[PDB]
Amino acid sequence: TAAKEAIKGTPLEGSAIYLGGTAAMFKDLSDGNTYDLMIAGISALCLIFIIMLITTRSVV
Amino acid sequence: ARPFIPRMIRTFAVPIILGWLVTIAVLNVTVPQLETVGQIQAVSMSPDAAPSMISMKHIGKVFEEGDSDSAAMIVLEGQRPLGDAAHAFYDQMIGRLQADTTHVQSLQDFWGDPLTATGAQSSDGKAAYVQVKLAGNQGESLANESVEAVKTIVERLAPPPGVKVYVTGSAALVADQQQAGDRSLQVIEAVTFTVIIVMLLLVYRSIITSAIMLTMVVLGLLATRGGVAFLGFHRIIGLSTFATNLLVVLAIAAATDYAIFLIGRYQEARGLGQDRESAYYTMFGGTAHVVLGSGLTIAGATFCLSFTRLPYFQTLGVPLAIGMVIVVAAALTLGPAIIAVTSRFGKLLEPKRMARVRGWRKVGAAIVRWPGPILVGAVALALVGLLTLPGYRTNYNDRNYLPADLPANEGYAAAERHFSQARMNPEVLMVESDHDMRNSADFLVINKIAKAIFAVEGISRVQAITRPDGKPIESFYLPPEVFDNPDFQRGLEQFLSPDGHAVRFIISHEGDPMSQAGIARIAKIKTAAKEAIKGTPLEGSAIYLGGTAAMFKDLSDGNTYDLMIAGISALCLIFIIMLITTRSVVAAAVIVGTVVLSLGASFGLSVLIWQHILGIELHWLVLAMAVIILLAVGADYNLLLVARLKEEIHAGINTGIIRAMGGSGSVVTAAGLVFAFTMMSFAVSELTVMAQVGTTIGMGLLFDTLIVRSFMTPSIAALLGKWFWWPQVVRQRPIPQPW
Amino acid sequence: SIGTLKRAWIPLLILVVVAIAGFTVQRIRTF
Amino acid sequence: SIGTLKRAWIPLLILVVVAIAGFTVQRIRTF
Repeated sequence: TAAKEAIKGTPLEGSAIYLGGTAAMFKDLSDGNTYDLMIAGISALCLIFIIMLITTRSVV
Repeated sequence: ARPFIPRMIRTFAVPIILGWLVTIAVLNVTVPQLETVGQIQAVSMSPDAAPSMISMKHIGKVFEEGDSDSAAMIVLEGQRPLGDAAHAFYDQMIGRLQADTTHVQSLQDFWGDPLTATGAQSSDGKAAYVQVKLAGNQGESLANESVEAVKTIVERLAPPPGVKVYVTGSAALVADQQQAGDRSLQVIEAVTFTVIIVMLLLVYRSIITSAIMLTMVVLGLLATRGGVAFLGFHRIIGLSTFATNLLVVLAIAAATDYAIFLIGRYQEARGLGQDRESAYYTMFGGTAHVVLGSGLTIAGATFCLSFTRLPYFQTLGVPLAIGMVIVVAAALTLGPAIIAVTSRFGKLLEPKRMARVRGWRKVGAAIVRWPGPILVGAVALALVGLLTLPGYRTNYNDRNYLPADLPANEGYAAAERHFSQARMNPEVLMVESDHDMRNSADFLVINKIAKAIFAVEGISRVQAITRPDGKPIESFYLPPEVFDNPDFQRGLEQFLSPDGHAVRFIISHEGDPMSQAGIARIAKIKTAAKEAIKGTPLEGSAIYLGGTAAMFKDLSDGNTYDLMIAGISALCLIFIIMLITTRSVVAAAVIVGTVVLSLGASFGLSVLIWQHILGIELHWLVLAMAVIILLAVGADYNLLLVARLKEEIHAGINTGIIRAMGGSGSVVTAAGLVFAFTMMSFAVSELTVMAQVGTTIGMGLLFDTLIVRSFMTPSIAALLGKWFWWPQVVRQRPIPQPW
Repeated sequence: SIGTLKRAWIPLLILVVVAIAGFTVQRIRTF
Repeated sequence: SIGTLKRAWIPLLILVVVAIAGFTVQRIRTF
């Protein structure tokens, strides 16, 4: 954000900003981690609900 | 014996019918229509005490540019970079625009001066714009005819080849929105009339009873429309287009509820097995006080809506209250009279194939025996509705809720092809100090203010006297001999005050300036200016901010305070009318809690459907109209259901639940489905706002009628048992009588 | 007396509700 | 009808649950 507001007004407005390193990698992994934990939790809980529904024939 | 009011209405039925018809004819002949009296007697939509309106009036007063906030822009674009033909067209056009006085008062000529020409031209040179400040506040008629006059002045002449012209701005947006709302009421009305007629043929399964019920609704609607038009035309009360729209939709709602209530009670009474006269007298004695109390508590809530601080809601309460009084009077006198005269004319209103009653008694038998698990299921569906409610956003930009064929929209598209910003909706910041501002050090302070405003995250351009193009990214100095060149003097009259006691900056945002972020930016702008003036001899000035986003932030703050005020007033009136009706405080508390929970769950479900699945945000008028209409109708059906429940409790509480359900739930759900699908068929509209409002009301009331009022209130009643009627001492069941 | 408190409990309760409602609405009106 | 719905409520409920689950997972994978 600091780079993006630094290039404003000057004739490099609209350039491409690329950032890399260990910290950027770990931020991408953490964001992906929370979304993918949500996905895995949904799939696992749905499958447990399915197998308990076939086994017992009851929804409660 | 026999009560006096129904006997009086019954005996004198046809004089009442003829008198009502004559009154409706007089009010709809000698008085013009509601749209015309709304147009000629419109009001402003912003408060006079709002800081944005005060700032805009003060900016207009200091620079001597009128007393209006409305503005528009003229945009010229070409497939080639613009040349001297464009200059000649621009000079001639601003000459003929300055010729007009009674419609346009101000014109910010920027492209004429070569100093600010670079600030009034595109990067590639294939676009230019000029701002014109018109007459009349926004929401008034005068701004609309000013827009029409300026656009026909522009269109009257032929542009040079390769160069095209358009009108843009917020005034053009509201004028084209009024035009679009005028011309988009034919085919959606066709599908609405056919879905109403198929819904009534489904509910009543007859062509005669539907005809009488439509006669009831249309006569009540005409009477209400004529009465409100009479009271507004002779300047007794005030009116608005918003007021007439909400008035007509709530009038149709209340009229069809009362008509379905009276007809359903009469048909149930005749289906019990009694003759046609005592059936009329028992339906009167059953639902007349119900209609009276429901109509008066809706009228009281809508009157208490007038104690607020927003012009969208101040100007609405008295018209709704008066219109609801005419609706109650019509449904109480014209309704039973025409029911009586069509009853004794011959065989017209007949019960046939009564199968809803037995099914709803089966549902009542199901809810009595197992209140616990059914209550858990209904609360589970409610919690399904409620969990998406905390995540909810809004948008204030009205361009993306309109069809793309409007001339304002194609002007916006032409502006967006060459401009990377939202240059069509600027903001004006004035700083007013108590000394003359033609000085070099004060100019340094002005440059400091411009630089400080420029550094706010989201602000793309600031135009000042120091840097007219919009790039305050250099160190600035100015020798004092510049005060002799007449072109710099023209710039000084353009930017500074004529008396030299005020300075203005023109601010252009990034992306969408009417989004939530665009609302939040302006407080940071004012704060940045305030810490920019600290420590200078200019410290202690008056900072005014005007524009579209300032107006919308003011409206959103007023919206949330007004929502709290109207909610407290409405819930207190609901508690009061339940307290009179039941003589029970716990039943009133149960009903109020059920109403507020049902409203929250329904609005959450609507947010889930629109914002998450379809992918477009909701408006804020949709929330306002939804809560008003659903509050009114929910109070009505809840009062009728609770009154029918109270009516028979002496033969047990559980038997009371099943008998009240089989006697009232069918009528309540018939009215619910009819009005819900009538509002639901507005979804085919090319106007996005009214489609959103219609389908939000439709799905919310479907959730209200199918789950909350059918499976949650009787479950709580049967679960609490005889503690539903505290303080009154009532038995769970009567004394066990012998066989 | 207790007769004047238990025979007019509905009007007194309504009066308390309207009083606190008007107080709160007048308090929010000045915001 | 009533018979074909109450006879096979189990495969219908597994179908509805996996339908909503697939919709949600396909929504989250876009992120």
